[PDB]
Amino acid sequence: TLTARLYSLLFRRTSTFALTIVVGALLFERAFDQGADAIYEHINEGKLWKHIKHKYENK
Amino acid sequence: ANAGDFGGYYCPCHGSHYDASGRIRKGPAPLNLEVPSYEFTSDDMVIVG
Amino acid sequence: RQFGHLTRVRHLITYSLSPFEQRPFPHYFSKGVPNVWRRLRACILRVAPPFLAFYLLYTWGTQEFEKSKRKNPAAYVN
Amino acid sequence: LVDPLTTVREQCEQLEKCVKARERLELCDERVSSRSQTEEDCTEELFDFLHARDHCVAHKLFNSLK
Amino acid sequence: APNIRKSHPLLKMINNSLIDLPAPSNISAWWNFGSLLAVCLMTQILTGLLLAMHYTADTSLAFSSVAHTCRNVQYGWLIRNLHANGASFFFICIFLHIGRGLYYGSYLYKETWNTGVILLLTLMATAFVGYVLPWGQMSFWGATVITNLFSAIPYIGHTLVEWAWGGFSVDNPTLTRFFALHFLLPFAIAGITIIHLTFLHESGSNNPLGISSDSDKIPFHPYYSFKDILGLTLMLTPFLTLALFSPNLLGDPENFTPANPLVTPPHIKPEWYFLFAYAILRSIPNKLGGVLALAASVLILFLIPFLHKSKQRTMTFRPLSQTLFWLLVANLLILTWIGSQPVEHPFIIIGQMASLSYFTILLILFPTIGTLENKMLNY
Amino acid sequence: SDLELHPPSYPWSHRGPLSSLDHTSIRRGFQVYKQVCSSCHSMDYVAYRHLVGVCYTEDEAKALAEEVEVQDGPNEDGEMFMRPGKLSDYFPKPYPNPEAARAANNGALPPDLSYIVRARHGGEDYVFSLLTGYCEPPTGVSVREGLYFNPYFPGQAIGMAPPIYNDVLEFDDGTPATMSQVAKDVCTFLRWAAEPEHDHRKRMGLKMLLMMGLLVPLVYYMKRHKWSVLKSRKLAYRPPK
Amino acid sequence: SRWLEGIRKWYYNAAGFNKYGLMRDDTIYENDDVKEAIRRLPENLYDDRMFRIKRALDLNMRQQILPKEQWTKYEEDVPYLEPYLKEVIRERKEREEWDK
Ligand code: HEM
Ligand code: HEM
Ligand code: HEM
Ligand SMILES: CCCCC[C@H]1C(=O)O[C@@H](C)[C@H](NC(=O)c2cccc(NC=O)c2O)C(=O)O[C@H](C)[C@@H]1OC(=O)CC(C)C
Ligand SMILES: C/C=C(C)/C=C/C=C/[C@H](C)[C@H](C)[C@H](C)[C@H](C)CCc1oc2c(O)c(OC)cc(OC)c2c(=O)c1C
Ligand code: FES
Repeated sequence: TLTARLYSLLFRRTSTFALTIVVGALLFERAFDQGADAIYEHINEGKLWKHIKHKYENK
Repeated sequence: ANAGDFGGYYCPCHGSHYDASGRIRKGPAPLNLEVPSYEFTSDDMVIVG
Repeated sequence: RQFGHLTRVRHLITYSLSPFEQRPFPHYFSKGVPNVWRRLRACILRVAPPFLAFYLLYTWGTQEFEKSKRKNPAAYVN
Repeated sequence: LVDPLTTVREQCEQLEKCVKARERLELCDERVSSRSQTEEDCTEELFDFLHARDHCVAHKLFNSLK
Repeated sequence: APNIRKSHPLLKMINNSLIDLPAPSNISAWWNFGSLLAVCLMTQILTGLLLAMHYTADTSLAFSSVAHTCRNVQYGWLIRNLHANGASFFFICIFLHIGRGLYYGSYLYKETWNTGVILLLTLMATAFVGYVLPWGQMSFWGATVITNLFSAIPYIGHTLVEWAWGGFSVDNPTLTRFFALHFLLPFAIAGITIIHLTFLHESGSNNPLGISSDSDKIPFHPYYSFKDILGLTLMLTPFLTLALFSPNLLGDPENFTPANPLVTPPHIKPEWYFLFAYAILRSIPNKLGGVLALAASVLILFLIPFLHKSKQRTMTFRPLSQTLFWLLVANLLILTWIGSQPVEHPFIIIGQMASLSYFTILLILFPTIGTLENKMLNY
Repeated sequence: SDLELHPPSYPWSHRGPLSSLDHTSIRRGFQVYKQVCSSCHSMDYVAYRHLVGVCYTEDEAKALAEEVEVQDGPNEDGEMFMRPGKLSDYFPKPYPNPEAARAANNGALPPDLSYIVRARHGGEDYVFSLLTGYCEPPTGVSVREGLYFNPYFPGQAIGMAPPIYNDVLEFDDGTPATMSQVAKDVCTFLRWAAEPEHDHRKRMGLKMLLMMGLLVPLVYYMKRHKWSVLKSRKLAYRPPK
Repeated sequence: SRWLEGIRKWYYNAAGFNKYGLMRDDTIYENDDVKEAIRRLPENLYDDRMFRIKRALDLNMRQQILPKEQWTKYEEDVPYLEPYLKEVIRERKEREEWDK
């Protein structure tokens, strides 16, 4: 039951808690960025150098 | 120069209007513009200082 | 000033619950939002007036200025 | 080659406001160039036009531009 | 002491100003302003210290340097943006902080208040410099008036200025010697701020009702610490939003044109967080008067404590002075507009007018509506 | 008469707090600067270096900078000498100094367009308008010898002759090089030029906004979570009688 | 023409400090005089006042107020301290004058 499983295992021991903040942050980062980057770029299709980089690298 | 309500000068800082003689006519400015030491050396010559 | 030397307080029973045994969320739509309005409507008639007054003095001021700029079709009918 | 600007200024120069302005101007123009001694200038009137013209010039111009 | 959080000379201070500090239970956001003001002091000192890592105080290099600091230094642009804006978030919070304090008579904690003024003054002072630094058209011409502004003081004036800034005209020296002041000053603000809080702690924090709070008072930590961290992010979002979306939104663009000692820009609009007093200054046609007005325009805060008559502290139960108050806050927002406005009849008068209500509302109205309300209570 | 005309707003491709710059457009914007403005308008704060990865290619910009010779350091015999413009050089100055330029432009000083877009209220909107927008002075109004009427410019008399008409160049990408069109491209450039960070800066802004969104509530709960102890609370006065 | 009586009533409900449910005197800023005044208060009224203040604070701290019922009515407001406070003041003014 997630929340309960979580608390007991992750949030109870101040030792553990922290440990998940870290390993979590690593995950949040990696994911937040890719997501953000995508959201962004997509809202600017064909305007970015990544997008015209090709008229000297095709598309 | 060439702006103001006295056909001389206007200072965009606090609204002091000057006449073509350089005198202060309206605004908060306190004394009239500075008149340097000068003279004319001929028909077309003018030396300041 | 620290704690334990603040005031001679007698006979005040206070009951409060652990945050985990109660809900922080709170009771919006019941007591929540209501009081919010209870206040917008309480001071609106004490705050807004002057701001409103400014506004006018702002608009008036601006329009008039923007007007004193336009020519009097009759500053030269001749 | 034709400049989408000039074409779009053609349409725009026709919008009610432009006309009600372009007219206001035309008069002033020939109202000042008709006299010898007058301080009047048809700048104001000119703007009002422009102001209005270009305004839609903008609402559409960038559509035809790459 | 098994405590430690109280048995350690240093460590105590903390667990005595952030934990264990007795603070009134009932406290509105208007109490965050200050903890924020700090974060500004920081954001300013941190960013600026870092921006100074690239500045080059010297006419011929001064302007460009900054540009370089932006275009060339990684995130150097972000640093700048943040800095110039912290300036504002800084003045905003300060302007609000003063508000709050004014309308809860926190100005009754006198010293904590008087020091406060100093801070303002200094924050105004330090912000004056620094803006000179980038040496833009504004930077220059601001330097020239503000400084020259001490022209008014007779005898010691003309001289004090031709010293204030370098030699006899705002030139390189004045610049280097300003950078120095700027680099230095903030650290003074920091110090005084310490002195400010010291005086405060002597007298607990106020509280919105203006009546003893010993009856309640909660441990600063558990509560207010969070509350600050929150307010941190709240009035952090705007400031950041600006800095990442429309940085120069508040920044006059005219200053993007390197200084020219020969031409002051037609349309010299001082920085927004300065306009009010600015207006006051020009609407009192007389060098001296102009300045004087200004002088007191800000140097009046020192008198508010003496212009307090209400038998009650705050004015939450003083609906009368209460609106008089907003009449003031707005009378200020006005002076401001009238400041960002050229000098013509539509304005000007409006100007000197508000620039009259200002004083009166303070010097006279308040204390009058003050005693009056007491009598409407048999006091 | 302090009478002026305020420039209409154009929906630029990069106006949106979340919309980057059309890098393609800047590329052209660059060319129009290089081929027509970079002969009067200095632009000291940029350099081919930048173009790389933003609208040009390394090799592209390099050969692009070769296109100009620059005066460089002392000999062994110590004497300025010219040499092929490297990648790190800054865009060429057209005049050795201002008063030199002023003597080349009918007594006027073509301002450097590094920060032009943000040095004049209106930015692109202004600039664009200014370019695409000259015309005969209305009546009663007379521009003097050497100047050119342009309503949008204060004084309405500019020292810059309409520097842009149809075809003045030929965007190698196959773009109708119409005035309106080119003039657009110049402005989008002038922007990036004025603040290369643009995109990077907005993207950032994006994330910054998603953190506020996420963080503030979190701490709000936390703030409430913690205060509930008080919000909840209840008093009562029980003396003995 | 217009009763000061009629007026006070106004201001009273206008100040609305009774919405929190505390008497006028429960508000007067605590200056040297008042302190001495309140320090002369009979323990009855003291604890009364206290609670009223703590309740007031507790409310205020919750942003919410007291049911329309519990507000205190103007005529029923008890100037519990005015009397002491006054002696105080004159006591002082008596001393201040004597020290001259
Ligand atoms: C190239 C596309 C180009 C642009 C763009 C352009 C713009 C521009 C601006 C925005 C200004 C004026 C802003 C202001 O209010 O002062 C400006 C000014 C001048 N320019 Fe220009 N200009 C472009 C190209 C050229 C070219 C090729 C020349 C030289 C033939 C030229 C010259 C000038 C001059 C002179 C001015 C002076 C304005 C004045 O002081 O009256 N520009 N330009
Ligand atoms: C007390 C807070 C501070 C205030 C009020 C402040 C304000 C300013 C302002 C407004 C400017 C002009 C910015 C602009 O051009 O828009 C400035 C510039 C600068 N400040 Fe500060 N500053 C402060 C602290 C600092 C600190 C602590 C340092 C370093 C000691 C610093 C170093 C600089 C630098 C490098 C500049 C020049 C570059 C630039 O103009 O951005 N500032 N500061
Ligand atoms: C230098 C920046 C300043 C900082 C960082 C600062 C900090 C503080 C802080 C945090 C408090 C605690 C309570 C609160 O947040 O309101 C405080 C209180 C106060 N400050 Fe400041 N302050 C600053 C400037 C000023 C200024 C310019 C004034 C001057 C009018 C001022 C007046 C006060 C007052 C009156 C109080 C005490 C009453 C109360 O807290 O209710 N402060 N200040
Ligand atoms: C090593 C770190 C020691 C901590 C120093 C730091 C310390 O006083 O931190 C808090 C208490 C201080 N504000 C408050 O206490 C505070 C008081 C009443 C209410 C609220 N909240 C509103 O709801 C508060 O937030 C806040 O204004 O910062 C100051 C001022 C100081 O820091 C400043 O010198 C730093 C400057 C000098 C750089
Ligand atoms: C090194 C520090 C020295 C010499 C001391 C200087 C003192 C600084 C004081 C507190 C500061 C200016 C205050 C905000 C004063 C009261 C407000 C007045 C003020 O007036 C201005 C003004 O009249 C201007 O006219 C064209 C232009 C300006 O900027 C371009 C300003 C301006 O920026 C400020 C702000
Ligand atoms: S600087 Fe001239 S009006 Fe003040």
